[PDB]
Amino acid sequence: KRGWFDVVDDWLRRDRFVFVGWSGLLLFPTAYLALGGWFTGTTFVTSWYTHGLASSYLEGCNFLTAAVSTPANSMGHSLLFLWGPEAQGDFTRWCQLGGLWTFVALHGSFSLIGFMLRQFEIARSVKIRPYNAIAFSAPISVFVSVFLIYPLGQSGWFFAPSFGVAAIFRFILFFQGFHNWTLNPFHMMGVAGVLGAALLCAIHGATVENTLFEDGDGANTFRAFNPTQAEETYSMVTANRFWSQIFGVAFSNKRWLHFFMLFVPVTGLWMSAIGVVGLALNLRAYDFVSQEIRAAEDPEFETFYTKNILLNEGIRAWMAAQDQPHEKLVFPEEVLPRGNAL
Amino acid sequence: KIDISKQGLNSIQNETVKLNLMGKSKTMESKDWVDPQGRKGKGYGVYRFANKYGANVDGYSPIYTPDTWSESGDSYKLGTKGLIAWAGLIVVLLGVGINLVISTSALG
Amino acid sequence: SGATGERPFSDILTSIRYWVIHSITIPSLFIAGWLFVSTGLAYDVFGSPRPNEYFTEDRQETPLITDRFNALEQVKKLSEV
Amino acid sequence: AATPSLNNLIGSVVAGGLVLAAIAGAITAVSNFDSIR
Amino acid sequence: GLPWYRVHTVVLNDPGRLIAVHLMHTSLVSGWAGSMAFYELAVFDPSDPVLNPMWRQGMFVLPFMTRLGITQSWGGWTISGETASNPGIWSYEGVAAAHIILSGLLFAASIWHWVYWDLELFRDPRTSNPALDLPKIFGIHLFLSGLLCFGFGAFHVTGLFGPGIWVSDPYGITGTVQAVAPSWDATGFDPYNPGGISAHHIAAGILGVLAGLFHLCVRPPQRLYNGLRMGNIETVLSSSIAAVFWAAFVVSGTMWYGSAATPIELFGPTRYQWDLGFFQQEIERRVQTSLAEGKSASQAWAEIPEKLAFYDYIGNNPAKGGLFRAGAMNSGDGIAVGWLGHAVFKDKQGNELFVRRMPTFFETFPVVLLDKDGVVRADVPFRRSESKYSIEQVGVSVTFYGGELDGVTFSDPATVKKYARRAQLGEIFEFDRATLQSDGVFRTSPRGWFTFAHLCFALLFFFGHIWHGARTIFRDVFAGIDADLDEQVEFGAFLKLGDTSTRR
Amino acid sequence: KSYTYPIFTVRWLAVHALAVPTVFFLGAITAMQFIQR
Amino acid sequence: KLPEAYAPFDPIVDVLPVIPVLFLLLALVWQASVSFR
Amino acid sequence: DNRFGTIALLAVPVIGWVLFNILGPLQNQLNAMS
Amino acid sequence: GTTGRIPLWLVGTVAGVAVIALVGIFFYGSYVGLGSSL
Amino acid sequence: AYGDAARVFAGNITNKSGFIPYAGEGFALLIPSKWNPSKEQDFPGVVLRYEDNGDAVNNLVVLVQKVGKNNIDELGSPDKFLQDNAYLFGESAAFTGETLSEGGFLPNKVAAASVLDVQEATDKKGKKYYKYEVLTRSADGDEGGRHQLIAATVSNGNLYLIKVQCGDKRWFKGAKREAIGAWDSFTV
Ligand code: CLA
Ligand code: CLA
Ligand code: CLA
Ligand SMILES: CCCCCCCCCCCCCCCC(=O)OC[C@H](COP(=O)(O)OC[C@@H](O)CO)OC(=O)CCCCCCCCCCCCCCC
Ligand SMILES: CC1=C(/C=C/C(C)=C/C=C/C(C)=C/C=C/C=C(C)/C=C/C=C(C)/C=C/C2=C(C)CCCC2(C)C)C(C)(C)CCC1
Ligand SMILES: [Fe+2]
Repeated sequence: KRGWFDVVDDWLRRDRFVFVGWSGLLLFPTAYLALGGWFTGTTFVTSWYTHGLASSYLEGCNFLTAAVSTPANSMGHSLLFLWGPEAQGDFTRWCQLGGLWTFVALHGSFSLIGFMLRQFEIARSVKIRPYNAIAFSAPISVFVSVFLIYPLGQSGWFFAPSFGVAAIFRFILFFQGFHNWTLNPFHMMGVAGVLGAALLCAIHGATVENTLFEDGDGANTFRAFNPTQAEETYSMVTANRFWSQIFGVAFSNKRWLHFFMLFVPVTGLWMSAIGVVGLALNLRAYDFVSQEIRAAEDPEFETFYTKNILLNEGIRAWMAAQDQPHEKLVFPEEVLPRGNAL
Repeated sequence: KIDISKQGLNSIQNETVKLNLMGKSKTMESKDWVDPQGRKGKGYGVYRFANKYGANVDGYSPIYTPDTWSESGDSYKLGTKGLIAWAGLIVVLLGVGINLVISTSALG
Repeated sequence: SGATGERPFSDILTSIRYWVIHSITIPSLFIAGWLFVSTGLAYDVFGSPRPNEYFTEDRQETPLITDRFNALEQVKKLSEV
Repeated sequence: AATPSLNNLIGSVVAGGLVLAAIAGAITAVSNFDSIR
Repeated sequence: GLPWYRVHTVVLNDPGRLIAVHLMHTSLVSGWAGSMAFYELAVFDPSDPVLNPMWRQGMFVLPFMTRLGITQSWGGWTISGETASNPGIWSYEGVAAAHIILSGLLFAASIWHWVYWDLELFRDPRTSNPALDLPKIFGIHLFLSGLLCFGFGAFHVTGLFGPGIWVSDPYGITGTVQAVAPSWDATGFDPYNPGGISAHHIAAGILGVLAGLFHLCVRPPQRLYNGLRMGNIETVLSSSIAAVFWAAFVVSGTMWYGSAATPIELFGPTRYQWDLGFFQQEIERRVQTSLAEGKSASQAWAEIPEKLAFYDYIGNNPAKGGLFRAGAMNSGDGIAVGWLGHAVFKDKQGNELFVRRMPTFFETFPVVLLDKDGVVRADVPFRRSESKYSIEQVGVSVTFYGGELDGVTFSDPATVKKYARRAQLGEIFEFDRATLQSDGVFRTSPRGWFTFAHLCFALLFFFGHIWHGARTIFRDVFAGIDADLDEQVEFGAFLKLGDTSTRR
Repeated sequence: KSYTYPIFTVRWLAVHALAVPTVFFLGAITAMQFIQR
Repeated sequence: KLPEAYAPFDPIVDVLPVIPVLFLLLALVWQASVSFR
Repeated sequence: DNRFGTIALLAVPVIGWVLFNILGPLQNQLNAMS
Repeated sequence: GTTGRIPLWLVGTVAGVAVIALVGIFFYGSYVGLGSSL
Repeated sequence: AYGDAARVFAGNITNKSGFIPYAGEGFALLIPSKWNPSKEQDFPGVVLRYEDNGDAVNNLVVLVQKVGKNNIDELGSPDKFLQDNAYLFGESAAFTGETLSEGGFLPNKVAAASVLDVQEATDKKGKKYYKYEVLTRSADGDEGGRHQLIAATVSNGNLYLIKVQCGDKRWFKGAKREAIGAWDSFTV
């Protein structure tokens, strides 16, 4: 006698092998298409007419160099639907126009929403706190700023990161040469977050494993544990005294330690996301003007910053001709900045 | 507490595999047992808090429980009739598959 | 622990019926993938150039899409063999 | 004065509804066919 | 003890002091607006509206006052450059003073609504506990929003009773505050049609009033009330934070891409006008038409407005600045003094060369001169050892048409290189780098700064939606989870997750 | 004592939604290894 | 190359050096056969 | 033309074989839940 | 019918060999045909 | 749909010669496979330019200029012809200062072209070719110098001149084959 919502809710939230839930209605369709779009694009779809490159296994690329490349810059920020004014219903021409990138980017962005809603959905059902969903906001902020916000501030989707291994590497090296992204204080906070989180993961895992209580007679200490055991498996007091005498400071609160393990990585990605938002507008921390004034006036003042500035000039000049074919940059070799010999 | 008899490991053919999947070792429970490295045991088994909780993590959540398997899976229902048809179908499809691969290639 | 009502994978992957059924289904999907490429259908469906189709007598350089609302017409001319 | 781009936008909205209707229809059918209690 | 990040949660269930706390932010925000306007008026130079506009002086709130109709100052000057005619109360100084006076009044009201928190108004008549009927309050405060939205578009923007809004010509040459008429057809949804603004705020105002009436009369569904936790005020915070970051993304997009609500005469050009050659195409078109009238190239270029040429300078591009290159665009490349005229580069044989303009993506860009068909003909070589295109061996000369250097021609390679470097930046202007000691590095306009600020706020406020949104739904487990939960969390114990009545 | 399980379930669709296309793609990529320029 | 007398046996030599890495896998499959006892 | 046909024709022996081995127990599942 | 079960370790071994064979073919194709620089 | 099948189990590469025959107006040559056409026009009369995909230093250019004579000898001796066309190797006109610190170069000079081979071959048809091999070095030391291969001939009052240049670093690494192969394929 239950209504549609109740009868459907019963089926969606059934405790099966792979939980579906209400958010699965949004996650699984979009996530499958984003996965399928990437695998299809890296296997058969070319980037010959968008970037002048081969980016599929069928064209001869391998896992490292295959990618689902962005549309041509002339497309601007066109959403590039299968039915849009570009590639009007023609599937094969849609693939040749780079429309598969916006397909993966859009259905992929809604999959991230669906997965984060899934974390809320399951946590409410299991009756626990929603801190895993809050932790997942950081990867979403990275995806939203890097794959959506940054190209939207630039000329078009062409400058978004293409979905591939080497394509991401080109995107990375583009940011050094054109944005000096290493010098940005927001990637610096992002690096500290990621490196700090990797440190915490390793240091906490090792500390627990080396302060374990003897709860068995076997050398294999993995078996001497029960998920329902009330006693702690490792000595926090020994762990605390160890790091107090080795490092000078140690965690004394188990709850604080695990929250810190969550705060460092999330805060890092969020800070890094702010910096990429700034690069979307070319609002970059490219240079220190005081040193540039000093260097120009004094031809003997050199720092590692000025050396990097010259490296960026080399990256921009030797990469623009092929990385930006829409600009039609024909640079004669004499005009390219080149050092002695080499 | 946990009952090891209702964990689905009761039909393991090998006793050692049955004990390993149960997280139990009668050999290590004795106080005169000696490690391969020469260390003598302290009287605990694989897990000291067992009995208090009923079992270790191995017995708490096994990943290989043949008791819960379907009995229909122990035998192929079609029997020799199906296998002969399966064997014949394999040969026919293998020949077609090879011919299709050869025909649709620049070979020769 | 416990189980969610599905048949254990170990049971299915050890049963004779599964291998009798998947000794044809999995091989057939592989051969279909092989024929999808060998018959040239992969090139035609997704438009990737054949190894002898990247350049033409008219165009000896990389293509460039320089139009948005006429991109469908333009990419046809660039892809013309 | 409906341009062909406008027609496809309307067609996409209708197609989106059909996809949603197909999803809801399948879920409601299975939910009713496979009901608890 | 209460953590430092939960201190302002004491007014969570105190409607009297929640108003007082919200009156204090309101007092500060209006206090900032008044303070910011007075500062800007103390630094703004209105002498040169064409070559020293507002957007080149780092003015942030001045364009927003000008956008709605404030154009005159008590000092006697007008933003257009004409002389003031009885400015009245609503000047730049008057509006600044009004936001300041309002700040003091809201400060006083905040003290009152804080001391007298225990009002019978905030008491539930059924339980006598402090409560707010949020579904009804929303209807009240939405009806006011619809009413105020309608009046702004029907009287203020429309011009029936009000000044109108700033409307500019497509190329930002001639822009004034005009009364715009609503455009009710499809062109009302053109972002660059100012008539859509009046039509929107009228129609959305009408629907806002009617929605306010509905949300004032019809009680929320029971199922929706529990699902959205409408009895919890933190639900309103989650949805408001969601709505405000939606609006921040939209308002950043229309600022970066341009619209009728962000005129380039007030906020500066957009980066896409330089990329797409929006101003350069117009300048060449006007020169070409004058050449069609049999006018000399020297006199055809002299006809080009200096304001139009100034837009064709890459230093006015909002995508050429830096995150920490603080200050006004005048502080970066100097104060524009005058146009030097169009520089046409000629080969020794007489063929005309064009300097490849610098794309926005490049901090530095090689200077290369192209002919009509796009072939490289000359450039400044980096390797001056076996060069084949150096302007010395091509004999490139530069002649200026219009502007200050009209008629003057340079042939020595040093000056030709100097102006070739200037030519890739667009039009060539003379800048004064002595008054403010400009460094020489470009800066972003208020268009760039507004976009960056409200994009960063929009991204940070998404986390606010998630956090405050997860707080209201998961309020019962904020201090921790229940002790005994294992039976419910078991895999396969129940057919439906959580539901204990669906035991397998 | 006796366990009878359903053959086709949500898990079945998930396994085949990913396995079927993968085996096809693996066959296609294997065919590409023998293509000569 | 090998001496001419050993030429027919060249293909066997071409696969010999990979045998030692097979012993690592042989130990793994040996442990799998005994159910990793 | 018929390139997609040929490939799709591989399904006819495949589906027939799977049905030859799963139809029975599939009906058992259908009846149990219906 | 025919009673019996395929041993799990045998399934892993054959599947493991097939995966290794598939990877080897991919590495073989890295040196021949398309993408080999030859 | 083209309908052509993939070259699975082909066994033969379409073109493994490393060169792609090119036919122009009154001339022909074998362009290296890896080189891409270039829109750059370094000199007057350029009708063809291909640069290497890897390094832009390795390029070939074919010039057709209206000399008006009928034989290459009518343009002078092989030594005289090369001196009259020294603009092909570039110029130092941009650098006009004086210097004494360029090791291995004459005073106030930063570049130097060293002529290694000056031969005067004749075509199988009979057309005489003035072939030249010159290594140009610079104070920058770029590529360790550049090898310039020049073959010129006068046909129909036109001077057909091919210039294949290759950086020294690429020359002794294997690019010599492509350069010499293209330089010895130029026929007018
Ligand atoms: C829940 C699953 C889901 C979701 C969220 C999306 C979401 C999206 N898809 Mg996708 N798609 C899906 C499933 C899904 N898809 C499936 C199952 C398939 C088949 C395999 C596809 C195949 C597909 C293709 C081929 C493409 C997309 C595209 C898109 C993007 C834009 C298309 C769009 O929404 O325009 C339309 C907007 C709407 C339909 C809004 C819907 C609002 C409701 C339904 C209105 C109700 C209509 C009803 C009749 C009332 C009438 C109102 C009246 C005023 C007319 C978008 C982000 C395009 C893309 O990738 O961009 C590059 C594209 O080309 N999808
Ligand atoms: C009588 C009251 C009053 C008046 C006439 C003004 C007038 C003005 N203010 Mg001020 N202000 C006021 C009160 C007032 N203010 C108060 C109480 C505060 C404290 C919060 C402020 C804080 C403030 C600041 C910080 C600033 C101003 C500024 C300005 C000037 C430009 C306004 C503008 O263009 O922004 C545009 C206004 C908007 C874009 C409002 C957008 C409305 C949003 C999008 C609502 C949408 C959601 C809505 C609920 C949808 C539902 C309804 C719908 C369904 C119908 C202008 C002269 C600016 C200035 O120039 O500095 C001097 C400036 O920066 N004011
Ligand atoms: C959305 C808010 C907003 C926006 C868009 C702007 C925009 C602008 N303001 Mg401004 N302003 C604001 C709020 C805002 N303001 C507020 C709230 C105040 C009160 C403090 C001021 C007070 C103010 C003054 C006094 C001046 C401006 C000026 C300007 C203009 C120059 C921009 C600039 O150089 O900033 C530069 C920004 C930076 C250099 C860094 C941005 C902040 C970073 C990214 C955050 C990093 C965290 C923090 C800095 C870490 C601190 C470390 C510690 C060592 C300091 C510009 C158009 C200047 C102007 O042009 O005069 C007309 C001017 O002098 N503003
Ligand atoms: C013998 C050689 C010593 C090696 C050097 C060790 C350096 C010690 C550095 C610790 C100082 C930081 C104090 C943290 C503040 C503090 O003392 O908190 C003390 C805190 C103890 O927390 P509790 O467990 O007591 O928490 C209980 C609750 O009340 C929490 O609020 O310890 C930690 O949080 C562990 C993290 C230590 C890791 C610190 C991060 C690395 C330091 C970064 C230094 C920056 C570089 C500066 C260069 C200029
Ligand atoms: C009482 C009263 C009075 C007076 C009043 C007044 C005097 C008012 C004003 C007040 C004021 C005068 C206010 C102001 C305020 C300010 C503000 C509120 C600001 C703040 C800032 C901020 C918040 C920022 C932050 C940041 C930075 C620093 C950096 C970057 C980033 C950012 C931007 C974020 C009167 C006479 C009327 C009478 C009646 C009574
Ligand atoms: Fe832990």
